[PDB]
Amino acid sequence: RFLKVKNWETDVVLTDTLHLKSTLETGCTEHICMGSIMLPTKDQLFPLAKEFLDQYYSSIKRFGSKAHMDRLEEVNKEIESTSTYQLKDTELIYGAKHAWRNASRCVGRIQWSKLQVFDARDCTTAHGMFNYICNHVKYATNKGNLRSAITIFPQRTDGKHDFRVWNSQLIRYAGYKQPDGSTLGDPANVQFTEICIQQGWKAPRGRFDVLPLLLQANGNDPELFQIPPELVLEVPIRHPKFDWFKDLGLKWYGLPAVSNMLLEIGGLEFSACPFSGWYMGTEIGVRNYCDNSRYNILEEVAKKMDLDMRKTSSLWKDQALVEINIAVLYSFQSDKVTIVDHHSATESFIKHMENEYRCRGGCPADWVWIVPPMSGSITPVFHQEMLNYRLTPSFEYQPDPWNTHVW
Amino acid sequence: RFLKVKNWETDVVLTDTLHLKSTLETGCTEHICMGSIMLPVRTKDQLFPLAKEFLDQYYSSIKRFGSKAHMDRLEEVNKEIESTSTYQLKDTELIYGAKHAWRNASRCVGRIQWSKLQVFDARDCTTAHGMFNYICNHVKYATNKGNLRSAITIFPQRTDGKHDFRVWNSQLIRYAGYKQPDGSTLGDPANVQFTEICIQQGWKAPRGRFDVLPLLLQANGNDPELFQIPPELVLEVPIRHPKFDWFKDLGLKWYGLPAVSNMLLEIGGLEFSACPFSGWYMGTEIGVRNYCDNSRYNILEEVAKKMDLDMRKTSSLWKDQALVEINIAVLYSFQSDKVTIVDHHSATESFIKHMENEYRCRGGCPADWVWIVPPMSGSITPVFHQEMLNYRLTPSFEYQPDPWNTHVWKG
Ligand code: HEM
Ligand code: HEM
Ligand SMILES: CNCCN(C)c1cncc(CCc2cc(C)cc(N)n2)c1
Ligand SMILES: CNCCN(C)c1cncc(CCc2cc(C)cc(N)n2)c1
Ligand SMILES: C[C@H](O)[C@H](O)[C@H]1CNc2nc(N)[nH]c(=O)c2N1
Ligand SMILES: C[C@H](O)[C@H](O)[C@H]1CNc2nc(N)[nH]c(=O)c2N1
Ligand SMILES: [Zn+2]
Repeated sequence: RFLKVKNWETDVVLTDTLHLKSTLETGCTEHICMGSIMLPTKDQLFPLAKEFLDQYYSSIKRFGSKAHMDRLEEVNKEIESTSTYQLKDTELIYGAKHAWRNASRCVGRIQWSKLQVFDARDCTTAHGMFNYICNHVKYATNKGNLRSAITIFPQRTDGKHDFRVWNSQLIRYAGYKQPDGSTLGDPANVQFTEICIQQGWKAPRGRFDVLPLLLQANGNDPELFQIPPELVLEVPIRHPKFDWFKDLGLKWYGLPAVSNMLLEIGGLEFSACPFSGWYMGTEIGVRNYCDNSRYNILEEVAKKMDLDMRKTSSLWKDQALVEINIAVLYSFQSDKVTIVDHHSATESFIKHMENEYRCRGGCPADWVWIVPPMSGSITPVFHQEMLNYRLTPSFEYQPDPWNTHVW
Repeated sequence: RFLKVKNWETDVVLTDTLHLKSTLETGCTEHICMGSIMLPVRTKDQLFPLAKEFLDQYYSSIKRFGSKAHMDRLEEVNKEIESTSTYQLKDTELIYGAKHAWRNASRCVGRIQWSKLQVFDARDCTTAHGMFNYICNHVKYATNKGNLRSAITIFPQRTDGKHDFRVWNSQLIRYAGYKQPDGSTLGDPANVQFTEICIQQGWKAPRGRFDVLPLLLQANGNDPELFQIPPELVLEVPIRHPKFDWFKDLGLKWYGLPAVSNMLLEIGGLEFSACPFSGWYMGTEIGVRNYCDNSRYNILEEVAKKMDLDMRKTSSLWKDQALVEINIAVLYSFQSDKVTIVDHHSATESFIKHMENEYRCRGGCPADWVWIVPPMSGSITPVFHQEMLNYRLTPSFEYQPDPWNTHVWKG
């Protein structure tokens, strides 16, 4: 019941007490581990509020204070009368930071306390949403010196008035099915692209077209907006040694900004809460560029390098992989757009993890997601035992709105 | 109950029913996943159901379930258990059992080969000298002049836990590690403790970087005894690189035969505490882990220096670049010397086919994603994108305590 995690590289052992505050289910049982599975009322509401407010007031060394009791009382009143309650600005900021802190699949959590929270709870229309998102994008981008941010739209009420950003990220490239049977652009975005066209977007049918935002306010029908092109910072990809690399015509956007997740704080649900940080190189170079079901460029790069692609054992894929990832990091650095390599990031996460165990009694971490998609065992996280469990406040997955939306 | 797994690269969905036969625990609960945790004397009471479960499976597998032969065998074992407190497996059951322990090994990417396993029955062995002989024969047969063959040698099962057969080595063939007074390590740091035990037991250490350890063999609960595997039986491969001529001068080699010797084989409730097994290497085991772990030979820097990579910032990915060249070298060297080896692309691709075949024919394939995914180039191998279900089936291979912590010394 008091769990130990061992680092097999360093022999360092940490004791986890924090997991006993866990609440949501893991998908696992004593008979079966689902660790590798990607997606495993007033009565209900007040204990959630209380649990949250208890931890909030503990964090400000005011547990059991009158102001603590007062707040608890006030919230209980409000839930009883109005069936929901409103978070204080302080509570909202605390909650959003802790959702990030609790994100077990995020390697970048050493940064968790430095998050800029934009309160967009006063937003009522999709136009309003668009303005808030432009401001987020511009703030977070900061001319390439990226700053973590989250913009938080009105909370769920009855479920029939949800705010939703239909896009999975604020910034992504379109994907088009060709008559050639092939796929043009990002294959991961074909369906959403269709919905944009369906909703009237005039697609330029290019390879790196920035998708428009599809914004839904107050449970109304979603509307289309185009992010001002001058606010979308992009990095052309070149290689420091290979002059030919630029001829691939590759580029990527600077701002990773997740927009389809649900923020839960104190039992309240924020269905529209886009958040952003900065990229770890492998996200672009390994996954976005080299996944078979993505831009899938390995072969083309390999050919340009004149590798023996006859036999897997020449490790031509591994060689091209490295070079592609070298180019990504080099291109971002050259353009002064913030980026972190997988060595630096995983090293930071180890130190964060030690800080968290020391100051919080633990740190929930999903090893399957934390270990980078290349060079796994030469990063310190590979040798680090981790315990995965769910703490709230939290970011959750939610269904794509087009399967949900009564038009 | 039905469980589905999805491959996120291909969208192929498989349905697992085999997990319904799962037995032992995972370490996980509804509240906590311990999927990345490395390490999560028996009464007649518990024994017969375990025997029975096993024999029902064996008899189903040979399409003789419910047969008189099946029924007589259950009867025979039941009686032998109530008479003698244990029972002996038929040779057929032992072989079936050993193959299935491998088949069930959720951490093994090489399981496409599971039905091809040479089983050496050493249950008649009584002494450490006898164990040495059996192990030499296993090594010679398995090595096969570089054309490696999978094999397992099975020594007598546990009785009261006071007469265990144990191979004290973690692998049949491994290199000594020596801690120096200046705190540096000569040879393989992983094997420092065991090397020290060998030396204390009388082993004369050459004290070089690649000294093959002696066997430390325990028969029938007696104190273990030292034996040197005949050098001519230990196949090794000098590591060179197809393009970089300086790579040979790193002075690296490795042995050809990976042979785990510290695990416990459970079959029908019986416990085989000494059951060394061997196959052939996947390149990354050597090129990534053995050579490049900071806690092992740790050669990344020396290699990267010689390639003259920019080592001033990790962002140059000098470690990644050197890592690849080393793994190219391992594969090159083994192939050149005609010693069996498989790259991580081939091995993971074969595993996916095996896994799918298993779902279709067996109703599932327990697999530990954390172990299955190779330690380099994870997501450009198909296993990375494959959801897996980890559970425990018997017969199985299990961890056991290192014998030096538990052995009662006779003296
Ligand atoms: C500031 C630098 C950051 C870095 C380097 C970073 C890094 C990463 C990486 C590599 C992943 C795996 C993503 C994937 O493979 O798709 C991830 C996931 C995640 N991150 Fe972070 N992140 C950062 C900031 C943030 C922020 C600001 C938040 C929230 C406020 C956040 C919350 C999450 C969540 C919830 C996931 C899981 C996503 C999912 O399950 O799909 N991250 N992060
Ligand atoms: C024939 C070629 C084989 C290949 C290429 C192969 C591949 C692998 C690899 C790469 C690992 C991970 C090792 C590590 O990271 O320490 C492993 C583990 C394992 N293998 Fe296989 N293997 C083979 C044969 C066998 C055989 C013959 C058996 C048993 C009869 C077996 C049973 C196991 C078990 C029980 C593990 C888990 C080891 C542990 O938990 O420490 N394998 N295998
Ligand atoms: C299963 N993933 C497919 C969709 N995808 C590529 C994706 C999913 N989930 C999250 C992200 C972005 C991850 C991320 C987020 C933030 C804030 C920073 C960062 N460096 N990466 C991307
Ligand atoms: C605890 N981890 C380090 C111990 N170690 C190096 C190790 C552990 N477990 C297994 C092996 C050898 C793995 C193996 C076994 C067999 C039969 C074939 C193969 N290719 N690899 C080595
Ligand atoms: C902590 C973590 O479980 C540990 O480093 C594991 C990860 N996956 C592994 N996978 C294999 N094949 N072999 C290993 O030793 C490990 N080590
Ligand atoms: C099946 C498996 O869970 C899936 O491929 C996971 C593996 N680990 C991952 N890790 C990260 N960071 N991101 C991912 O999308 C995935 N995909
Ligand atoms: Zn689990």
